Amino acid sequence: MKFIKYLSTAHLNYMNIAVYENGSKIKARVENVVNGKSVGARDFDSTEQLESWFYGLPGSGLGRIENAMNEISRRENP
Amino acid sequence: ERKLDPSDALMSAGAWAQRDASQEWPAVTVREKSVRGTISNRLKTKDRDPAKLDASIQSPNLQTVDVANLPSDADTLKVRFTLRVLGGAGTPSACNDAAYRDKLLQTVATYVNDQGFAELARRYAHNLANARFLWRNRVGAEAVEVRINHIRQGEVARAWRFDALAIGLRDFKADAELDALAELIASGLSGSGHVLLEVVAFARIGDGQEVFPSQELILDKGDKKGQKSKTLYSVRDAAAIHSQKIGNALRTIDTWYPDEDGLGPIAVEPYGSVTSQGKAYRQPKQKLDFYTLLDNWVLRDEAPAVEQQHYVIANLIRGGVFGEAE
Amino acid sequence: ERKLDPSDALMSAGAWAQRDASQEWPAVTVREKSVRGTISNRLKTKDRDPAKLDASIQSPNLQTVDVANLPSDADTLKVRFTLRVLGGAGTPSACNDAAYRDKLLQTVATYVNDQGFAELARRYAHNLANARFLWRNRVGAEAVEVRINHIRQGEVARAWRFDALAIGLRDFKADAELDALAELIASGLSGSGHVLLEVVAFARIGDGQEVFPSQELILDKGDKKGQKSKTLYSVRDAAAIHSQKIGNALRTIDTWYPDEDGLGPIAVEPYGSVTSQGKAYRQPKQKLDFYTLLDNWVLRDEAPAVEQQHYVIANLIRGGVFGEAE
Amino acid sequence: ERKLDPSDALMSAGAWAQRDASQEWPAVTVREKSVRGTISNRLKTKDRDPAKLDASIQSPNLQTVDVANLPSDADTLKVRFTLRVLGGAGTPSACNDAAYRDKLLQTVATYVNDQGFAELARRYAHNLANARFLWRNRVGAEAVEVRINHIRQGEVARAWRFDALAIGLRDFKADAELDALAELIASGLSGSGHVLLEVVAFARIGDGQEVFPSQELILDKGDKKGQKSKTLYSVRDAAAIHSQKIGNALRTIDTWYPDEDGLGPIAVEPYGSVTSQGKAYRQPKQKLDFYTLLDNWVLRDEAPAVEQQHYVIANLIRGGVFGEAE
Amino acid sequence: ERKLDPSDALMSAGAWAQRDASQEWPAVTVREKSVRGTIVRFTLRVLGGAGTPSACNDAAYRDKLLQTVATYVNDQGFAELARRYAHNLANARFLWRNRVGAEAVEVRINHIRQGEVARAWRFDALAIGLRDFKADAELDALAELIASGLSGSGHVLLEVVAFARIGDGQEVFPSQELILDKGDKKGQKSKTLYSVRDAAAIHSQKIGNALRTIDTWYPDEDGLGPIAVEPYGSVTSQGKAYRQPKQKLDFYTLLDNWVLRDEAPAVEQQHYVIANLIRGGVFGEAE
RNA sequence: GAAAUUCACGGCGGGCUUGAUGUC
Repeated sequence: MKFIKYLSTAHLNYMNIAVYENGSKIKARVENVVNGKSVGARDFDSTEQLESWFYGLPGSGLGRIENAMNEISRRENP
Repeated sequence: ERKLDPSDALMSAGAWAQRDASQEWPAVTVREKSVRGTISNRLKTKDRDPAKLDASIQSPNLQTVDVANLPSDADTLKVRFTLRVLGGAGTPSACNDAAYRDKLLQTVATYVNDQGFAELARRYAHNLANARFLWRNRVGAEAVEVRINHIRQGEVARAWRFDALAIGLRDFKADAELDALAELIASGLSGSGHVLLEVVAFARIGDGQEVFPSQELILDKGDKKGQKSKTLYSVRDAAAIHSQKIGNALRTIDTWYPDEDGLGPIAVEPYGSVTSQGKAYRQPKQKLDFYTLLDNWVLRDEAPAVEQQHYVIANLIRGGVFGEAE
Repeated sequence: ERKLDPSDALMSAGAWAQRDASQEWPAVTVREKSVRGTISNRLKTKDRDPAKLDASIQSPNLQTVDVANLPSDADTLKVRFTLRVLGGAGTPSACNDAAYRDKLLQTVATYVNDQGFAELARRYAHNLANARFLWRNRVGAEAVEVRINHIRQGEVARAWRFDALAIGLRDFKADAELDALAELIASGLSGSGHVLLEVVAFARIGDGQEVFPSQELILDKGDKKGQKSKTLYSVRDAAAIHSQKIGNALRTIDTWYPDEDGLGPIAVEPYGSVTSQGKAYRQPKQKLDFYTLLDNWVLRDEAPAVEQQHYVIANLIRGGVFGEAE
Repeated sequence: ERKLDPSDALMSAGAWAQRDASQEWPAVTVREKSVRGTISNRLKTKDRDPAKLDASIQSPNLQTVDVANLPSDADTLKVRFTLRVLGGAGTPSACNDAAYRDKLLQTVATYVNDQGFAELARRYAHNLANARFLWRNRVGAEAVEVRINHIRQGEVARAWRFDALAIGLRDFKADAELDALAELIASGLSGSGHVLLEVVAFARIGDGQEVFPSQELILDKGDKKGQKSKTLYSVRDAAAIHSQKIGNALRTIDTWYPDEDGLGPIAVEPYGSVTSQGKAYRQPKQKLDFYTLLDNWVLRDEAPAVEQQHYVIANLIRGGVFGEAE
Repeated sequence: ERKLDPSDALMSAGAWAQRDASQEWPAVTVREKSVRGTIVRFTLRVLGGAGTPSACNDAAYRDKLLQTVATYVNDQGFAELARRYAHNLANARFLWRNRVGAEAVEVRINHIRQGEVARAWRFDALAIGLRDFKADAELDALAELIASGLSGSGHVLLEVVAFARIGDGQEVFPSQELILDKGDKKGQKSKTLYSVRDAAAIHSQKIGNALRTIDTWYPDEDGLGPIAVEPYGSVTSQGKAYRQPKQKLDFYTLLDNWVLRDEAPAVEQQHYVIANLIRGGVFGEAE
């Protein structure tokens, strides 16, 4: 549903943040680069939030993808 | 009369031990005492994407960015050592007696029947060629499963001891043996007649084996793996966990027992293609096939529903009894 | 009829070994016995800021402070020794036989088909020029990947042994060879005809290689690295982990196998620019490009969807079969 | 058309080696074979508090206690030897060819453009005075950075070998040279024309250097240091870790490469004050200044945003190309 | 305008070397070639020995770091003020006339038989700068007018202000007594008292010898300043930032006084008034 | 009370940590 770009070379798990927008919110469905089986996502405000907390998590480079994935994956948002 | 059991169990006689990957050099073959064991080092890989995609309804900008990137996960890679060319396999499997002596008895009369059948297929039918399946189609080292591909010289020294003292002693060459058929070999009959001295309650036999692939230098292996069920959240980086002994490289008993369960050429469909593992419902985990389906009457859950009241299997008994040697 | 497999697997024949960085001097070249191995020394750096700043909504005061500041860190970067000018590369890759002999069989009839295709591209099509890709575009030592830049003299002695006894013996000069094209060389045909004696089940061949860059003194290298996934919390100081053998400097097998997978000039777009690594979906990890995209019909996941029922590839077979030499 | 790369990389051609602090005596200068190397001793010091206080909101009783006390610490600090007056510097830097030959190609057409620019600033513009920056403003041994202060006689013998055999041979006196300007010297043009024979792909050149400060007796040095990030908890006593080679005293490559990167008098503001290190954004780590700020159009991240479409730099090209000699 | 630096550094010009404890006999004084080094004194050797070749560096305020280059130009202007305007006759006469009296040989100075100080100097291997002294014939609370002391201090005038490269190979000889002990330089027991726990005073060694390290030695030629706030002739303290002697745990020039080295350019860099306490505000920058 | 989870896949490219001090 209205697919957009990734977050910076994401697997190491055959997994990704896989950002793709909703009509009002934005879905960042942490999912497979294979079959399409996903784990839980998170819907929120725009790229001006997305990069802002995505930058805001610890880790160096690939660590931001990593702690990002464990952050989305223990989700609050249904 | 003599209805089937609501609860049956049979002990896995002729069970097996673990493997001891440790590395040595050929013509230093006989000096297996301090053969240095190998540990699953962790390498740290990057990748491309060789996987197919569902191609039904997808945005193309998915896959164009999918194939492009790095899926870079770290992989625990067991590696050989630097100058040691032999492998090493200390696998002391031991045979247990009393082939149909159950663990549970929902009806003791049914147990007495099945023991009568054990005297039928034990006193009436013999285990020369049964143990010649367990040797002549296991000394050819399907034992060393994935590492069998292009051995330099697969030396199989299936030794045996009373005690600390080792007396049962014989030498082989698994590369000098077939892996689709069994052939008449005298020393193979020494080992298989020795297992005849094992299974049917004559002498306690635990076969300390020394199997040596003399293959090559520092190459990888195909050693036994683990799982990622409820361990891929705290790790998420290793995705292939090799199971370890104490500072060593396992080949676990669970792959190893279908090296000495892959016998039965009494499969329904094939002829000489498939030396499958003789099991209940005869399923090989690779091909996802069911030799002896429900529709055939060749089920291990029907061989006593036929034999326990009707006595007719006629030499498919062997793959209906080695269903109960597990 | 003969639908595609839900489960396929093919064994990586012609696999490779690890690398042995150890340092020597030229004209002491032949005396490679006690060539002293190299260990990853650790540096520490003060990082400047070459990273291009974002220009969406940012400020020109932050770059002042940050470019003034130092985000320093340490890097485990390996150094040559003091007076040793040669490098050293003991890489004994070994070839496995039976190029399409699968590991899994979702349909055995499909396996019989693919083996028939293996007899087609093996008995019908030959592997003279295939092995001349694997030599004439790998003896030119793309092998020694990042260190190839301005070698003094890259000596490639691809040796081979029956046993401990070494008989397969030939000498080269990778600097005397092209790295965008392959040329006709007689001894290159000795080695590639030797790999013809390897791949198609004739003789077990594991090529103990001795590759020597005679480059310079105490300079750095480009040796194989690791990752910082769930190791950058307890460390946070090293940010480039070089993987080690036992007291040595690896160049791992994972970069090394695309030194002998970078063959195919059967790419869709380019002509002589790109000697890419022949893979499923043909993705090079550097350029993030997808030669043989989905939109082209040049997919390795479509070459048996075409060839297994339709028999038409016509000499792009070679980069559709070396997709299955992995 | 021809948009900028989302991923660029350029290999550090003309890279450098490590340093070899080892001590000798002048007029025993030529006999550098067994020149004994130096090991950074651990001085252990007690000190005052020269650090200024924060002066915002502080009770005055604290600092009386503070300056009254001793915050003593160990500090690993190297000492010269007893009777050896020369220093010693074996630094064999080697030049790599193909100055703009990239490592990554987000657009191969952009790569072809930049290679065209490399033929422009290489065939069109010459590297006589570029290499005369790299010699005439580096033979004056900014090389030996902190030890240059009051050398008795700084002898610079930038030697060079084909092989083990040394042929490139020339002698200097860095104290007989300026360190704010470059002057016309014939042998300096022999070395810089030799680097002209290096950089632009003519001959593989790794310059085994012998630089000798004949300074004084047992004095200290300014040798290369380390860090205290996640090592100051288990130690907390040493607070200045000198990095070591194998039983020796490093001056690491990271300070050393801005001895042969401090060239550019093409800085925006100054005239002859500042011989800064030509970098992306042109930041010197000492003064925390940003010559070529964002507000000026003199950015290395704007010189191809201007030159790749607009072709106008006009001899500030040199400090926009030696941005890509790293 | 011209705010203070967030990052300052100044190189320790006029630095020093290590010491060479090796033992000799008086009237065999001149034959210092094979004077046997010590690892207690030796049995029959009565002289000590001190080869300490300190060397002077030039360009007294030439910084290492420049948080503002204009501030650096200011401070260099001040260096021309206290260098061209103010002279270093009596500054170097502190560094000789209150260091030739061998506070150099610190703890061993107690009851020397005859402390001979031969502060030699060489161009090269060739030694030309040559002068002889007697530190016991000199005061250690005051400085007196001596002609050869002005030869050495005028020689350091030829050193510090960029005229000639001078590294003074010294030969200082205490002719004291026989096999007695010393007060040689020590070490520490931080994270070495667990594996040892038996030695509790580690003397630092040169190669088979007895150090007196540079860290005690540089406050033999930093103990100058009689420009201390409180005392008069009692205390020849070591001129430092905040002027703290490590013995007495005192802070001459406390924060409450305006005599701080971290306030002498906060005053002088904008206000130009120190008036001959400059000397102990500049030798704060000769370190 | 007894089950083979697999085969396999490039991670990299650069970097002035430095400036000076009393062992109780």
